[PDB]
Amino acid sequence: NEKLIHMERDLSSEVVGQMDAIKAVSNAVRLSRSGLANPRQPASFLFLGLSGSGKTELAKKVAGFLFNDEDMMIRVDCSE
Amino acid sequence: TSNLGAEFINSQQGSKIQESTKNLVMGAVRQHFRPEFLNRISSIVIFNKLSRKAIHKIVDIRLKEIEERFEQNDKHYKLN
Repeated sequence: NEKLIHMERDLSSEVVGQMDAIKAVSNAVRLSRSGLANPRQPASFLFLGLSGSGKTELAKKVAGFLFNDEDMMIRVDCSE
Repeated sequence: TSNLGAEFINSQQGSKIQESTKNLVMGAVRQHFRPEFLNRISSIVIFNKLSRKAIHKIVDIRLKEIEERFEQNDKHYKLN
């Protein structure tokens, strides 16, 4: 939780706005990190906003923090 | 290189390819290649219909080279 929290603060600072989004994610991730969420379930989120909004970057920053690497991001084109 | 874009480029709507057509090409390119692959390309370039005003000069270049490359000028044309 502390590693996450220190990184959440950086996340909130690095992402422009979207703090509400960050907090929603942070809460769920902490629940999961604690083992309180049922371990069978990976955390998952629906990022709802504008195209061009930085939603992808939020996720990349999460990767950048929780897994310490933005480039570990795996992506799916769901329109094609 | 690719003729992928021909699917839209061959609309021939002006020799200079317009935005719309180019976006359709872009779409199709992203369908064919991982978009991340494409994002490592410095730029995607779309070629124009070769204009007749260009061709009218190109053929002189070609004809000159065609003749010059035929071994020695023991034959060839005066090329008028």
